[PDB]
Amino acid sequence: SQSRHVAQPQARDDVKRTPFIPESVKNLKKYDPEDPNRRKLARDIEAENGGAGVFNVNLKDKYLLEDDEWKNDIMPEILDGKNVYDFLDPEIAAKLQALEEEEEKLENEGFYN
Amino acid sequence: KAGMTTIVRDLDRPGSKFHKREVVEAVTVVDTPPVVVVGVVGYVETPR
Amino acid sequence: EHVTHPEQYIPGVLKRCQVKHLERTYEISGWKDATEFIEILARKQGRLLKGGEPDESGVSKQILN
Amino acid sequence: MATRTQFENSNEIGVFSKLTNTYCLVAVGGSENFYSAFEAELGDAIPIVHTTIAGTRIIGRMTAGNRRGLLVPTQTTDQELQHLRNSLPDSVKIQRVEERLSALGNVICCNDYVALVHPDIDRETEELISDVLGVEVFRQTISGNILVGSYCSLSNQGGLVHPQTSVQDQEELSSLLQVPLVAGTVNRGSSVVGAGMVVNDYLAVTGLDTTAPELSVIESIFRLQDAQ
Amino acid sequence: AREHFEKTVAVDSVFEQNEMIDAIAVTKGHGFEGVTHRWGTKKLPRKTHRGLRKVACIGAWHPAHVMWSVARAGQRGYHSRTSINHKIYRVGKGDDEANGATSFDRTKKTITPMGGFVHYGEIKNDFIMVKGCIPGNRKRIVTLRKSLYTNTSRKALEEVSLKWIDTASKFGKGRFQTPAEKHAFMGTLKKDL
Amino acid sequence: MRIYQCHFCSSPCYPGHGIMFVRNDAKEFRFCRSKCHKAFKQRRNPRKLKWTKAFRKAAGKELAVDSTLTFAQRRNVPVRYNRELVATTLKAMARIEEIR
Amino acid sequence: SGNGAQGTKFRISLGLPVGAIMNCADNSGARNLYIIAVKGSGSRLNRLPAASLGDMVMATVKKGKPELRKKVMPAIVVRQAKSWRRRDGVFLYFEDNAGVIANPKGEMKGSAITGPVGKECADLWPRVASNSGVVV
Amino acid sequence: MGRYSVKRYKTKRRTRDLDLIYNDLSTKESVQKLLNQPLDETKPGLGQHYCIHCAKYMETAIALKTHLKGKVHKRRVKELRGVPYTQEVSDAAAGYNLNKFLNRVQEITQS
Repeated sequence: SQSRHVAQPQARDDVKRTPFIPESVKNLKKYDPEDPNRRKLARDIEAENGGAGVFNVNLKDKYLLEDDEWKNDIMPEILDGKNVYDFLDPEIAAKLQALEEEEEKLENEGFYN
Repeated sequence: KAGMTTIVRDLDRPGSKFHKREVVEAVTVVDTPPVVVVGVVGYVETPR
Repeated sequence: EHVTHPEQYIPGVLKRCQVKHLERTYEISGWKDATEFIEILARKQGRLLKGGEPDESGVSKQILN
Repeated sequence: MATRTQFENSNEIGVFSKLTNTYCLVAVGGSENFYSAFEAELGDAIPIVHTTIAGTRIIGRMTAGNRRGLLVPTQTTDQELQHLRNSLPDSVKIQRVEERLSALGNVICCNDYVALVHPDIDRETEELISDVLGVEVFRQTISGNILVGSYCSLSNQGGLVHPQTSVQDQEELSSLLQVPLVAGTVNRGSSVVGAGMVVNDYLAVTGLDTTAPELSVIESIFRLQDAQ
Repeated sequence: AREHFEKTVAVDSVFEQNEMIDAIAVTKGHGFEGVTHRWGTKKLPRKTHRGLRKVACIGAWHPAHVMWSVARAGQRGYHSRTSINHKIYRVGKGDDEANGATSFDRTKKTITPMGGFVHYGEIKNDFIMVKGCIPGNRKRIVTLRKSLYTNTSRKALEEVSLKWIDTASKFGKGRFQTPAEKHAFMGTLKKDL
Repeated sequence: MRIYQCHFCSSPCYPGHGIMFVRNDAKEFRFCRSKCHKAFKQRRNPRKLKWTKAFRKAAGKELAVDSTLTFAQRRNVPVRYNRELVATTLKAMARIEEIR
Repeated sequence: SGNGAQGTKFRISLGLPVGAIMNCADNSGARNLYIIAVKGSGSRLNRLPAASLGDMVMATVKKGKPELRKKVMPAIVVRQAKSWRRRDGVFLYFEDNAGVIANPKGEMKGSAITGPVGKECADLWPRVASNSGVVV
Repeated sequence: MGRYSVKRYKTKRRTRDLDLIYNDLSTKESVQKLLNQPLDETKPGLGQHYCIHCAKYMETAIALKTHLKGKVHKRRVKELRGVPYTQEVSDAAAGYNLNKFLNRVQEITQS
């Protein structure tokens, strides 16, 4: 029956496009659910702490900080009616000190006489 | 009973759809100064 | 009156009737299809609902009657 | 290395999870079975992050990103954005986009190198994709289908487009992406392939109800099986 | 009890946070109220003779009486009710300022809304904040009871983690949590120079 | 949670307060109270209503361009957590409110 | 919940009783849908079956493509003009109440959805989330 | 709350908003699309005769020409000259994203 295909990319530019496979992936052991010593998946911790709907996962114990002692510390959200996250800024000390210099200049120039 | 107000709660209810999500709740505030004991009553258990 | 979508039976009318006669019973011409025969007739007769659209179901009811 | 999984009995893996070369985002819901079905194929090699985007479990269609960065819609709360930053290492830029087409996963179909976007995404958002994700951007439709992210699954190896993709549209999109393209289905005849699976260079996860020929074409066009 | 005959008992010596308690109070009173809202009977059609806010047929040919089950008008409210399983969200302390502050909200404020509560003053004392609504209106004595059974719901086990308490004014569309915040949002007024 | 600002009068809309309107453009319109919501539905201009902050800024009733008013912006790209950085942020905010 | 619905659905205020015309958000060619029934509704005596965001209805295409009218196909409400509550407390509403044509297993007849889609409906229906360019 | 305002400003009867109209007017492409429009059996005049500012349809060229000489058209035109009131304006008025408000105003003024 005449009524019944992978298109290939003729090259556009000479930019090196190459696949990425990280080393920790390529050094990885392929999973084997028959080992006594295989990697402990998340179900396993989930199973020995109460079950699927009872295991209260700590999302905090897996994120990456400069100090594991503030792994579980609460970041404040609100203070005096201001969004802490929106004032949150690296080098906030730099802008704050520039503000302080400008403000004590305004004082010594006589802005609140 | 003093009144009611609004609470944001960081809900940790595993198996829920609001798990790990802030949820706004209404709550009731009951003003409770300490109560002070002034007496005892003893109850016997009778066939009536 | 109780026909729920009388706009669909109009191509039936155009099948039964002849264009030579249908151009004359209603003084309208050059419809490419029944679905636009209704709309050209309704604009001719002023059977436009509030907002500029033709009273398409009601004109269909009138055509069937 | 295509894998079959169901997030709470749904074959739409690409809705409930995001997968790039160097991280994996999986929705928060119920149990850890979906998370562990990613972890078995990944381990601790790349971070697997539970997350919600604006409280929804549809993070795969809401966020868009590759190994270089991650874009999240303007609806994502500050807590979720902080969570994504804290979880992922600094090699992954994270950006909240003030953009209308909030479902960035449907709107942006990108690999590490090139991106396809909705034909009417904002110029600021095109520029922000080019900066953050480090890709060159093309406004295209997958044979008239504007939601390119849902109707095209893409990696650096190859890409899969929805079955009604014309032959010359396959050819043109393959030229733009510089990968071989094929038009197939996932999850037994679903034309929505971007939502139907997640894929990178070394892993593809599809819904459990994918037919065996569909995995054959997936593992061919995406070059999963080792030493192909 | 003999050791306690003039000592007080604080509320945190009876209840504590994340406990389910019962609230036993006499509800708010509404006076003589008709069937349409004392029982939720449907309103009769418009301009029905003899009126439309009343139950239409009362009885059959027998038992030749109005039954006790037929909804009749009378007193609504001020009934004694026992409402159970109210999760304690906060056991506050009177001396502790920043009652209404949490670890996510650092404003250092008490649970007293601006303008106090409406029809009730400040909270200068220990307080119990329970999830949801309680029988009885404000100003009313309520009896809080320990749960009569070891509840097996997972709600009774949860630790409650407040992010924020609404201490905005209940006497209007209150938009500020503290008078300090209201002043800093308004700016200086004409009372100020 | 966060304080949004009323799309009409720029007032703080705390969690649980006001309502929101979403157009066909995904542009959310927060309102602190039904007053501002109704004034918006009626197509009233907030820059000609004297009790809005937009009017007071446009007319010059209150200071608009300042150094203290630039510190609060919506942080798109986030930063990793740090107790020292966040404590300096809280101290900074306490300083900025005083100076402003 | 329904067939093809992902997980449970919480209460939101019912906006769409039977007999309500709602816009067709998708590009299947329908211009508006007429709710004749609502899936999952209980049997209260005089209560009209009502629909809300994320709910599957039965709708007839009243205006639009003649290949679609005079037929009763399932639909999934994606927008709503009745203000409902989001648990991170805010009551919100859309400017119109609209829906999309779906087969009873959840798949979209159309290939796209125009305008916003509530997250309570995108979350519940994966094929809606996968066809919606704008969520919330 | 009354009768007239609830009768006219329902979400059913909600009309096009002013910033959207401003963006319709912003580019020559959108305006030339809105004037030379495809025919549309539902819209008055089959979709021709569009007033861009008022965002409502007239039945004929006479009703459009009469519309352009009326105080309703003047009222709409005056409402659109300056800087459209967006969330930028309601944000910066409380000290929030003030920089983007300012440079948006500069971009609008220069273009």
